[PDB]
Amino acid sequence: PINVAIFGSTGSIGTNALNIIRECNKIENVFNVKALYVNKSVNELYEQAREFLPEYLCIHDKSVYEELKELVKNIKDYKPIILCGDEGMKEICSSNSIDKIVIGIDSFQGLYSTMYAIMNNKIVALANKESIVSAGFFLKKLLNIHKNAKIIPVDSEHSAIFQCLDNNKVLKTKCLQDNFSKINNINKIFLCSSGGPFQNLTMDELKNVTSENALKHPKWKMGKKITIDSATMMNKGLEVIETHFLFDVDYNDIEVIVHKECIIHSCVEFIDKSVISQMYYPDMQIPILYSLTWPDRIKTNLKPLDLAQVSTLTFHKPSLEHFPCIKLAYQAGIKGNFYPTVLNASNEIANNLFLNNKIKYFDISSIISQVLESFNSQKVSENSEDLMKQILQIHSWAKDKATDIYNKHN
Amino acid sequence: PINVAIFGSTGSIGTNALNIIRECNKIENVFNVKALYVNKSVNELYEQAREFLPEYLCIHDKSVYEELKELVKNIKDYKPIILCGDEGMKEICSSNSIDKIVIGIDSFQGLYSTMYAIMNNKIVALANKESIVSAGFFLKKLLNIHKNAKIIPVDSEHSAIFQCLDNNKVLKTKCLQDNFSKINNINKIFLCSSGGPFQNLTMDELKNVTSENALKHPKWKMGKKITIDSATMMNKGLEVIETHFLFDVDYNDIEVIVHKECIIHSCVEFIDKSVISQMYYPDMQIPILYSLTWPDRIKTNLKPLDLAQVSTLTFHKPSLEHFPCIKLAYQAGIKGNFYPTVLNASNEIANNLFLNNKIKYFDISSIISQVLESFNSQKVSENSEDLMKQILQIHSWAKDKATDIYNKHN
Ligand SMILES: Cc1ccc([C@@H](CC(=O)N(C)O)CP(=O)(O)O)cc1
Ligand SMILES: Cc1ccc([C@@H](CC(=O)N(C)O)CP(=O)(O)O)cc1
Ligand SMILES: [Mn+2]
Ligand SMILES: [Mn+2]
Repeated sequence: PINVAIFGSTGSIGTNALNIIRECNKIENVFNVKALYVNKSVNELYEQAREFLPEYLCIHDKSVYEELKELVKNIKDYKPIILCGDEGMKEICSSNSIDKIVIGIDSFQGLYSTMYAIMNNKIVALANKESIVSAGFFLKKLLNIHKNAKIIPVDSEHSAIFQCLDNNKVLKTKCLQDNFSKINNINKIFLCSSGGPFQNLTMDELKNVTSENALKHPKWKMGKKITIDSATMMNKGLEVIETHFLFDVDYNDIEVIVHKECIIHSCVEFIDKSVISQMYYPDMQIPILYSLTWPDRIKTNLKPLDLAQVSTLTFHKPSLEHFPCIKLAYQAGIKGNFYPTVLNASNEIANNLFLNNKIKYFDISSIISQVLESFNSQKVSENSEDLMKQILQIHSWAKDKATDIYNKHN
Repeated sequence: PINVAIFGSTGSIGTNALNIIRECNKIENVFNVKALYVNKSVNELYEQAREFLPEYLCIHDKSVYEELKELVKNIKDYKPIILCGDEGMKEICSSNSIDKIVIGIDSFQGLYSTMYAIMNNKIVALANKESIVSAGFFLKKLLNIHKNAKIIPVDSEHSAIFQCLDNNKVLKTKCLQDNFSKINNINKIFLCSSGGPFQNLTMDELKNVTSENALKHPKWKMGKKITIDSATMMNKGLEVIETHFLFDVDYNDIEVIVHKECIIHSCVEFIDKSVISQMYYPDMQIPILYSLTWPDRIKTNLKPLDLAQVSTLTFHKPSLEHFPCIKLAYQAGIKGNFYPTVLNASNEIANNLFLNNKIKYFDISSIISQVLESFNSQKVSENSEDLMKQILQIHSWAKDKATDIYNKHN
């Protein structure tokens, strides 16, 4: 019986997690939902709570804390531990009654619970790629300290890559650990992408796209922020850096491939040149589930892939000209240092502006490119808490600088 | 270092095996070729011996054994143990200095070599599916007795499927053994086929196709017999049974899929419904190579898969009306008992007649169908030696029944 906590339980990853968990539990009782944690969604949490009845509830924003107790009151034969903020978050990570933590809080704020999940040597099922991109080297140092903690990727491409690996080797290492790719005989990664809605647009058509265009006909069901990143392929860029960090794969050996059917989720090339890939319908339930069952698999009632019906699969290289965010991610990644933290922060800002109709598509890459330009390598703090503050310092600087470039521009 | 013997070393899989070994040793000296064994190619063996300098040489035809000794005298700083016929074979199989045997021989002689390799607890890289199809029962019994013996599949679809498995699990069990499927969480198999050259033909065009038609559009570099089997899709049929036996997958759960680009070489659907696949250019070098390095992988100079250039992959179900051998194979296999030995032996005859323009395309399946129809289940021998005799008796009976049906035609 696997004891599980969900951070960001009402988010797209959270709901998907609870769903596959509920379906797998009907087949055979395998998961116990021990803890749910949301940012500010108290009605939604209350309804998850009545259904899954975990031991811990945790709302972050402490204003609506007393209100949550008000709703959960009205659930009979049930009284869970109710917490707030990072004190709840921490109490939860340290509970011995919990083994795996799904991190479905999905921006730089998710770093804290990831950090605390690792510090308590848990299995961390991680869907927050921003934290690996911003804090990769930090997480790597923290993992070297917490020897029994494990990051299991949930981001679907990285889960794919991870599922293409021989657990006989994986178990000799772990994600975010130097030498991972050598021990797994990995030569190269095909990092597949839906391409987003703008793949077939000309340069001129591209210049004009809006957030409304970007949000139309989602190939996956997801939040607004990553939908914009998919549109610019900043999502893929970030995932290039995430790949580098999770699997210690050089940037020369990560190739982005546009696969519009969303069936092959990514592929691994091994040192003999054999390639192994993972396929399924575009559904987040598989990668979430595998992160909770690894190194095993369990039965689901999910619809089986019908390859004949799907019939065709296609692959092409994205144009860096049309998708310059991809180039910027590689550049920042290759330069290393805190350039990735800057990439991610400036993008939080450019992303949201474009989503809110404040700038144009190419303004997104221009702003980001200028903030990267204006940053100078810093000496990397040896001390772990110094490194944290440094990362926050640079992240907050990068956001402010991006906002400044937008504000000074007509 | 990997200590390998090659049986049938001047043959197709033989020379392929030595080619990938030669290329891999140039990168990093990895394989020690311990024994070469040929039927009666004196000069070729001498030439391979000069290159790989194995400790054992063996030629089957005793008439050339003295000639061979004269030849190898001219290789400097070389004094191998030179043998002949089945005795040399068995002696090689008994050497503690040999870990893996590539079986590159067909017909009984190859089954005999397989048996002796297994009786000696070796790893057997088996590139001859007819023995699994026909003698599946016997091999399975044998592998139960010799617990440390392993069969590793070389047939490329089966290699692919094997490459798609988690060796953490594979190592708890082995191929051709009850429970392999349960232990590896395997739910279903996509068994990919090139489709051969007749996929788009109508029933009426099919009626009149010739062996000359069949031997066009060679997508892999292959011998005549398997090329005809590819055209009829009897190859895939046999391989369906091969899959049943190697991986303990029910026939209901093996789906033949026509994939004309020959990049995805087969796929495994696990019980969560996640699917894992192996891709590469159509080449027989990876599968041979993986059979020799499993559970590891080693570096090659093979041309990397360029997915963007490959660009498109296609999948459709084959029409059973057009390729009836497929149906016969499932029928024979599902019926079990010695029906697959009969299927295989009748096809041997049917295939060769069509190759030589003695019968038409639908006659192949017709002859085979009749032989299956005329065969009566026999109680299966408990005794390993009696079982082998049954298999041979039935195989000889079926060849003769098929010839007889052809003879009495018109
Ligand atoms: C609408 C939309 C479409 C697609 C995405 C992403 C989703 C993702 O990152 N997964 C599933 O792991 C895929 P991509 O960056 O290749 O376009 C997000 C939103
Ligand atoms: C010309 C030709 C083309 C293809 C084959 C076979 C080869 C095979 O079975 N491999 C390589 O494992 C593939 P299929 O039966 O799917 O057509 C044989 C001959
Ligand atoms: Mn992703
Ligand atoms: Mn094959």
